[PDB]
Amino acid sequence: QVQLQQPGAELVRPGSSVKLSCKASGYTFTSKWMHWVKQRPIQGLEWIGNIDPSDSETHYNQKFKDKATLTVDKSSSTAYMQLSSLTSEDSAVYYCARGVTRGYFDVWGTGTTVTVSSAKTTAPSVYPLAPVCGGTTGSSVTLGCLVKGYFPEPVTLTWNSGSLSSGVHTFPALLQSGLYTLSSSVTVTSNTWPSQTITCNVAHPASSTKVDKKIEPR
Amino acid sequence: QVQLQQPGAELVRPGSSVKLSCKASGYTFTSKWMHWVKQRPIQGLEWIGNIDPSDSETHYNQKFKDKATLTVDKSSSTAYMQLSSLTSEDSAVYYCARGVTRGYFDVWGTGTTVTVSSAKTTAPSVYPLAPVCGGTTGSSVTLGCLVKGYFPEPVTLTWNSGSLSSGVHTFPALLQSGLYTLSSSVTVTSNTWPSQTITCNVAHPASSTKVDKKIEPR
Amino acid sequence: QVQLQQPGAELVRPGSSVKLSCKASGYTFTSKWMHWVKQRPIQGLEWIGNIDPSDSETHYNQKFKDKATLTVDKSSSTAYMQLSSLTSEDSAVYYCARGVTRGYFDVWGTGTTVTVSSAKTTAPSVYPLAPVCGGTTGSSVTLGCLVKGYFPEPVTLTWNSGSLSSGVHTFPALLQSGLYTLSSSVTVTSNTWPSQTITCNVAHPASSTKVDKKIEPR
Amino acid sequence: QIVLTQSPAIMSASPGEKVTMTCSASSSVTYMYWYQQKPGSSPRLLIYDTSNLASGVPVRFSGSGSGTSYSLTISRMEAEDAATYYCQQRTNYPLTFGAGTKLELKRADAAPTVSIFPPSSEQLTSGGASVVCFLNNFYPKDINVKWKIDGSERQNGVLNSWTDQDSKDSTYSMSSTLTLTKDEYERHNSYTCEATHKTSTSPIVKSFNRNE
Amino acid sequence: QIVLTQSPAIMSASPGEKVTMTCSASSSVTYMYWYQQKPGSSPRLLIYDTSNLASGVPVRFSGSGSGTSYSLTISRMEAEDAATYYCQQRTNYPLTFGAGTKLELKRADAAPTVSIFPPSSEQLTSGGASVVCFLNNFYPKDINVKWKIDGSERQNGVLNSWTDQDSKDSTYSMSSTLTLTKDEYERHNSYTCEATHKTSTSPIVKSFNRNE
Amino acid sequence: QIVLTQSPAIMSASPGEKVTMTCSASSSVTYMYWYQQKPGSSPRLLIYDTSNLASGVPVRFSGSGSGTSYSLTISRMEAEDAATYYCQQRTNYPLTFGAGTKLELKRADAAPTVSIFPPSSEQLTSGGASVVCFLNNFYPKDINVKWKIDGSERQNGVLNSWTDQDSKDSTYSMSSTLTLTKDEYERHNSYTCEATHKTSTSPIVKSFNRNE
Repeated sequence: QVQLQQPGAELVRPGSSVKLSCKASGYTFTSKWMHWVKQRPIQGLEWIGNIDPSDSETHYNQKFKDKATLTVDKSSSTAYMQLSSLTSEDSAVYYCARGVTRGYFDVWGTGTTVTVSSAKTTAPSVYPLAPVCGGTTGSSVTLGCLVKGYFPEPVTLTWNSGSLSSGVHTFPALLQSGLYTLSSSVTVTSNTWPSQTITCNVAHPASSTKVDKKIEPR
Repeated sequence: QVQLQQPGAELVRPGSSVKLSCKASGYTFTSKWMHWVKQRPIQGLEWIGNIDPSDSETHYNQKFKDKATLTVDKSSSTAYMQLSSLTSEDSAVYYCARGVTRGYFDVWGTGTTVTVSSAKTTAPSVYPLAPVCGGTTGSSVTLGCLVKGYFPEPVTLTWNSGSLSSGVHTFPALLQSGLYTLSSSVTVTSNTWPSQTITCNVAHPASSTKVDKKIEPR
Repeated sequence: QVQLQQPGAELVRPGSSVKLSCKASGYTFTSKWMHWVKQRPIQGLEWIGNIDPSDSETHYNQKFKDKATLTVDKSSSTAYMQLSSLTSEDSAVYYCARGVTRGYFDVWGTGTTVTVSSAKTTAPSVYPLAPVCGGTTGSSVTLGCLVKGYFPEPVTLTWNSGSLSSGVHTFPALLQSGLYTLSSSVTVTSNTWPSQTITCNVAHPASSTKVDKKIEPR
Repeated sequence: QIVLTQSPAIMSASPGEKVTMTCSASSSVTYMYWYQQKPGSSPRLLIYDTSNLASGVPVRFSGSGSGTSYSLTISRMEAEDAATYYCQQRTNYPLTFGAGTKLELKRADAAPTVSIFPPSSEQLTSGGASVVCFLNNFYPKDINVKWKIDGSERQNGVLNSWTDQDSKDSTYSMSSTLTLTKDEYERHNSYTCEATHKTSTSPIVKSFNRNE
Repeated sequence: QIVLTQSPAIMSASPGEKVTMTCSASSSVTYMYWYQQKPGSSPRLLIYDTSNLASGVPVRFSGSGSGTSYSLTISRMEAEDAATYYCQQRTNYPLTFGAGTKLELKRADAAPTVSIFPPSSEQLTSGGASVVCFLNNFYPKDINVKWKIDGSERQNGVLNSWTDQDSKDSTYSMSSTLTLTKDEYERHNSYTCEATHKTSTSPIVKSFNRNE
Repeated sequence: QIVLTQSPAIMSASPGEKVTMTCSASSSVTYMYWYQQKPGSSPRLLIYDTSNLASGVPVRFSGSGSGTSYSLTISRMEAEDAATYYCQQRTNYPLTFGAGTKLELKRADAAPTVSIFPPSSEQLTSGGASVVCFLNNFYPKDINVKWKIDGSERQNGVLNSWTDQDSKDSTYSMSSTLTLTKDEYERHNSYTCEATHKTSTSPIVKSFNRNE
């Protein structure tokens, strides 16, 4: 029923501004309070402010003035939030939230990930990782696919076009001077490799890239 | 006759200001309108504004206020343009221009290339490029001279102190994180190399460098 | 007697502010003028301003307004200096100074080194430097210990936990894109190495690191 | 303006046993609110006004407390409960959250599996050399990595990324990657990645040689 | 405020034939102005007030049009005419330019010559390794490069710089350079730069080996 | 607002001889002040009001002069006097300092000792390769370094750090380090660091080979 849809990700340079929105349905928008919450990696949830469209009431967190300016469009339909300053401090996940009066929240939005960086959009690389020269110890062989130097997130990594998914560990990317680095491991038996073909497939929507790299034995 | 002389290049850090000038001769300066045009790599020509010294009329492009402040010195002789803000957006070629009334231009100035970068002036490197170990296919051998990591532009590359110029392709430099990278190729017959001496000569006026590198066979 | 104690080092990002202090003892604080001097690597001493706590007189260098705001706490005990702007230009050693009236100084403070950098605090590396494969020319062998990529200063380098100090040349660190690089050389006779153990010890207080690297023969 | 501290920070509980999570306030508070956030999903309201449950909340969650000390109790721990839990307050505007009690699922001690990979020829073409060491399937999360080049330890240029707890076997996995230049890689021969886990004091060692 | 679109963006014409270049305006315009810019030189006025020629302009250039659609016509194309041509407007202050019709000179199909160079020992000393692949004398400008390390494709760290059309033979030349670290370069052996040109579907392949 | 120039910039004097240091002002000055700063220590007042000495100042320092030209004279140079000396003015607020007369101690000509070190295997693991060349014990300070890779000179990526004059033997030492990538290091074989000192026109040459 109650759904609070908001766009995926926004990527804006330091200094400039962002206008976040929240498409609300499943309930009467003009009846219940709309709150905004900021979540950072390892610092916890931080409440920003809240608007009541009734009765126009706009509350703010004293630490968030005047970085955030909250407005509401009522037609159409959404709740707006403009971030004015934009610094490396602002890089976080911003959540839409419905609530009945102050000050708790019932339903949360999908969340928009905001990345404040001076870096430019760049294409990935993709590298094949092969085991040691000779043989692998045991019966289970381990293969990898290293993706180094790409901006921004995300990257969809699939093995064998989607035919291989069991025993696959995809590791989250880390920021390394403007460009991300991601790795993924796969564990299969020695009877399948290198008897059958194994290929890691990486696609980046922001750069329109499609790389299929075959792991050849050393 | 009509000549609009202006300095070569200006290199100023982000935040600070630049004062561009245009020494005008060949005509009565106080009679004809002076216009200013900005040209970027792949974005086209952008008109900034124009001054009439008569009758002091100063027009501006609405998108260029108040980044540009136009003034005119009448003695001496020149038309001035101060850029106030300075960002990475401003990095372009700025043209002086004469015109009879609004709004077209007869004669254009030499153009001053402005580079807004936080990077510091650095000396070049120069590296010799030799063909594959053994022999080159055909009768014409190809040699190169790679100049990596230098700031700012330009660099004068000559082969054999100026004795070699036929069949030389010098490739324009590209920006690679504060420092430029330039390459040049030369095609000569196998009877000249390595029987005779071939040397690539690079000079950088901003760092007072003079490098002569001999291409030795591998 | 007269001692003007001030903290070691302050490390603050560009844009933000610093509050420098100077704990004064050995004399009546409210009697003698307090001056402030900035010293840069190769540019000389630059006077900032001075306060008299009496009779509250606050003088400033015209080039230092309003980068510096001088105040005095009188209880407790200290003289304060707030730097407001903070740029890469500000990175220098800031000196406390006592004087009897304008405008000369008797006793100087310990000096606080201020580093304005956007760089983050990082752990050192430490690498062992061994001589050429085979033997060293003469009777005296030379060993080294290279510390690359660390922020900020300083690093305490000692040989053999403090048992080796004679004939040791420790070279001052240089800034290389946010992270420092330091090297140290030691000259000993061939009868001690590799017959006895030699180890370079590096400790970084800002990262809580303790590395002991043994130089093994190649 | 009240600071809320949730204790403990990381919870470890086996399925089918009582779970007590606590939040502590700086000063007196009238009503408390709790929030559940599963990995890769939006948070949701569990408990409102100290004790009342939200709609859609399974019958196993309970809340109580007063003034400064408040508690969320799970009577019987289930597999779909492994999530981060957050404190929430008002009557002091803000309107602040707690640190976040991470409820992790308990598993019988697991030993890490190590696979070391030499830098690819495609990267060595560019001038860079990254040695990747995969640490797969281990319990618990806490583990130590040690890169050794020819015996000597390396600390700078090391990248370490952990995964969230698996839904099937409930084990953690991390990726250790040391980045070096082509010059720095070819100067040395032996490259080792050591895994120091709680399961065994003896480090799990996987290494290779450059010249081979 | 009017937006001027020049069509087409890149023109290809042989010497001694009629050349028609067009500019299109958003709304009604009274007078049009045209500008010629040769590579490495200041622009100059060709046509003023739609049709009148500037002083010093050779007798071959012509202009016409009205309202929204305007044209610059060259009756007979000459070698010294290979330049970029720009639209110019007023009566709407700004006072804007067009995109820029690039008049390039036509040449009979040319095949690219490829020469691959291994990284110099002087750069390998510093820790970097740049493999340079020169693509010389080809027509037309559009070409594709593909770096292959041991068979696998590399995309990041690639630098591509083109030259302007030559005055003598009218061919294009580009410089392809992939930058790698000393570690990344020594991990792999085979290095290949492939040239995909319109002249032939078969890629022009030049490669070398590191160990040799 | 007065600019004070101290001359000369670098002083070289042997122990037990008269030392005359001079400061020159832009315009008329009433009183002069001098300051001593030893390496790694806070500066201190030596002379106040042109001629009077500060408390704790040893009986060997003297000052004189008028208007624009002023002098600090040391009657007999001692080992503990090797320091930088600074000019100081007022009656013109600012209140400015001089450039700084660096008094360095004199020593009988010393020849540099050179030791070249190949990049460690620990750094080559990361992908970087730094070749370190130590230049130890030489007089005077001024020296030239020249990195040669396979014969060809390298200029970019060079790091040069000097030490202060030693308290025991009064000699200077500098550290020369060229940084390269793993790819750039393995492309070449021979690496040389040359020392061009005033003592001898012939460069002190220490080199090694990569393959060995």
